[PDB]
Amino acid sequence: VLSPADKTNVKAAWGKVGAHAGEYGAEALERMFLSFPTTKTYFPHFDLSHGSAQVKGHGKKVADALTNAVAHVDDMPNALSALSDLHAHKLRVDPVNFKLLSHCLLVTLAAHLPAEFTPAVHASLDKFLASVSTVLTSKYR
Amino acid sequence: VHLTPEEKSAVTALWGKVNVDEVGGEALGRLLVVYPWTQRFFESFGDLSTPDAVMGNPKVKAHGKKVLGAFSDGLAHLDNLKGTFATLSELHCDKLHVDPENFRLLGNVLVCVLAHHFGKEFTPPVQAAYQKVVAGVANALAHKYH
Amino acid sequence: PIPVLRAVDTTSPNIVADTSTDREQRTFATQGGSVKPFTITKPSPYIPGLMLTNQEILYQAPDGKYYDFGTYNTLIMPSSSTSARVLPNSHPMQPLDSGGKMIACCTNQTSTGMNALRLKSMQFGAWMSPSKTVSLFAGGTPAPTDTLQGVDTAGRPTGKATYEVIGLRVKNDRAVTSSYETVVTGSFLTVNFNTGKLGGTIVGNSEFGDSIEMRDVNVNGNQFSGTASSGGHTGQVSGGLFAKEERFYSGTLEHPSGGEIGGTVNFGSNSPLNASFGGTRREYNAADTSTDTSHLV
Ligand code: HEM
Ligand code: HEM
Repeated sequence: VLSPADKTNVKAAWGKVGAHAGEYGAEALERMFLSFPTTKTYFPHFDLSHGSAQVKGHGKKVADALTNAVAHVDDMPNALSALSDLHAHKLRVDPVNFKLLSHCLLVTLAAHLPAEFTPAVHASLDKFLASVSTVLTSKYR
Repeated sequence: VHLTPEEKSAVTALWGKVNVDEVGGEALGRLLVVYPWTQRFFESFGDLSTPDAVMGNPKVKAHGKKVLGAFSDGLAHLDNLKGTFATLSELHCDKLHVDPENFRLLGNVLVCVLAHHFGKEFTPPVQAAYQKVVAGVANALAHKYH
Repeated sequence: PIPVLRAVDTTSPNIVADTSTDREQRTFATQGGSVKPFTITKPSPYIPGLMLTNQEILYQAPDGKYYDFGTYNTLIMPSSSTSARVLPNSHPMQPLDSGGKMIACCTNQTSTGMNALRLKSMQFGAWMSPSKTVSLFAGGTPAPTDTLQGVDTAGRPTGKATYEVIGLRVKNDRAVTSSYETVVTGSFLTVNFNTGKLGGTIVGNSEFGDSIEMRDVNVNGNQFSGTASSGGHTGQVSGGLFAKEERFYSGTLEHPSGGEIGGTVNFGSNSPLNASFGGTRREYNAADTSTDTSHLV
C-alpha cells in the first residue's frame, strides 16, 4: 500500500523522466535480458541484440504504461486492466520476472537521476513497482 | 563466480573508485529504509525512525563498513565464496535466522548504490557482472540453509 | 603528519600520454601549469595479477613535474555524521618532493552530498613553488561547442544554465575556500547563452576573504572572460565550460556538453587575492528567453 508521501515521490521522480521515458524503458529491458537471461523466453521471436529497434519500441510501450500508472496511482487496478489481461490471463508471466525488471528499472533510474534517487524516493519507487507488478500478475475479472 | 576478462576488469576498475568507508553504510542504510522490517535485526543501533536518522546513524555506517569489507574480501575469492563465507553463513542462518531473501535484497540495494555513484559507467554488461557477484555472495551466505 | 607527494614518473611504459584530439585538455592558470591526459595501466588492490588500463588526467606543475590526485592533496572531505554537510573553509596543502605544495578539488573516488566537489571532467586547485609564489589553476575536457545547449535545435547555443561552484585561494600556506553548506550556502554562476554573459557571486567568509562578484563577463562558445571585483579591487576572469555531452547508451542525447565549469580570477601578479574555481551544472534550460543572468531555481 503506497503512502501519500510515496505517491508524490513517484510522481516527482517519474515526472523528471519526461520524454526520455522510452530510453529508460529500453535500457531497463536491455539490463533485464543481459543480467537475467531466462527472461528472454517470454520474447521468443524478438531481436534482442544490443541495437534492437524492437527492444527500443517495446521499451517506450513499457515506459508509457508506467506513466499511465503514475497518472492513475490511486486506482491502478482499473487503469491497468488491459495489461493485466495480457500479463496474467494471456501470457501467464511468473511474478519473479516482475521483480527482475523492477530491479532493472530502479538501476536505470539510479544511473540517470542521481539527484533524485534518494533513499526515501528509492523506497517509494520500489513500492510503486511492486504494486504495478501485483496488478499485472493478478486475475481479477 | 566466473567473470569474463572484460567483466572482471570492469568490476574491479569500478570497485577501485568505491569509497570503502561510506558505500557500505549507504547500502545498509538503504536496506533499512527500503525494506524496513530489516531494522528489527539492528534494534540495538538506536534511532532508525527516519530515513535521515537511518542514513546518519553512526552504528549503521560503522557496521556497513564491515559488510562492504566482506564483499571486498569476496572479490579476491570468487571461486570459493562458500568457504570464505562459512563462518558468516553460520552467524546469519544458525544464530540470527535471517531469512535468505534478505541477502538477495541487500545484494540488490548495493547494485543500486553502485549505479547511483557511477552512472553511465554502470552499463548493462557491467551490471550483469555485478549481479553475478551479489548472487554469489548471497548464496554463499545462505549456504547453511541448503 | 601529511606525507610528501612524489612526482609521477611518466617515463614508465604503464603511463602513456594521450595525443588523441578528443582527449585534448584545456587549462586556465595564473602562472603556468596544466592538466594533461594519460592512459594509465595499474594493478588492482582487490584482485592480484590484474592490470587495469584507464584514461586519466595528471597535473603538470610549472617546474615541469607531474602529480596525481589523491587523499592528501585534495580538499578535506566534509563530514557525513548528519544529513548536513559543511565544507571546512581552510585546508592544508600537500608538500611535494620539489619543495613546493599542492591542493586540488577532489579525487575520482565516490562521495555524497555536495555536488560541486563531484567533478568528472576537470580539476581545479593551486600549486605553490619552493619560493612561495602560487599558480592557481582550473582545467579539463572542454565542452565541445557542437553539443552545447540549444545547438541541436538552433545550430547555436541558446537558453540559460546555472552552476554551483567553489572558489579557492591560498593564504598563509593554506588553501581557503568559499562558503559551502548543504543548498543552504553556496556560490552560483549563471551563463546566459542568449546574451553571451555570465553573472554571479563567489561567496567569501572569515578565511577566504571577500566575495568575488562577477561584473562584466562575456561568453563565447565554451570560453568566457572579463572582469570581477572583490573588496574594491578589480580582477581578470578567465574560464570555460567543461565536459562532453552525456548520451544514452543508445547514442541519443541526454544532456548537452558543458555540465561543468571553471576558471581563474587574477587581481595582480602574485596577489594573494587570486583565485581558482570550479563546479557543476545545477539547472539548465535551452528554451529560456530571459536576457539577464538571474539564477535558475
Ligand atoms: C512494469 C512492468 C511491465 C509493464 C508496465 C509492461 C507493459 C507492457 C505493455 C504495455 C505491453 C504491450 C501492450 C500493447 O501492445 O499495447 C507489454 C507487452 C508484453 N510484456 Fe509487458 N510489462 C511489464 C512487465 C513484463 C515482464 C516482466 C515481462 C516478461 C518477462 C513482460 C512480457 C511482455 C510480453 C511478452 C509482451 C508482449 C510482447 C509481444 O508483442 O510479443 N512484461 N507489456
Ligand atoms: C550479503 C549480505 C551480507 C553480508 C556480506 C553480511 C556481512 C556481515 C558481516 C561481515 C558481519 C559482521 C560479523 C562479525 O563481525 O564477525 C555481519 C553481522 C550482521 N549481519 Fe550481516 N551481512 C549480510 C546480510 C545481512 C542481512 C540481510 C541482515 C539482516 C536483514 C544481516 C544482519 C546482520 C546482523 C544483525 C549482524 C549483527 C552481528 C552482531 O551484532 O553481533 N546481515 N554481517
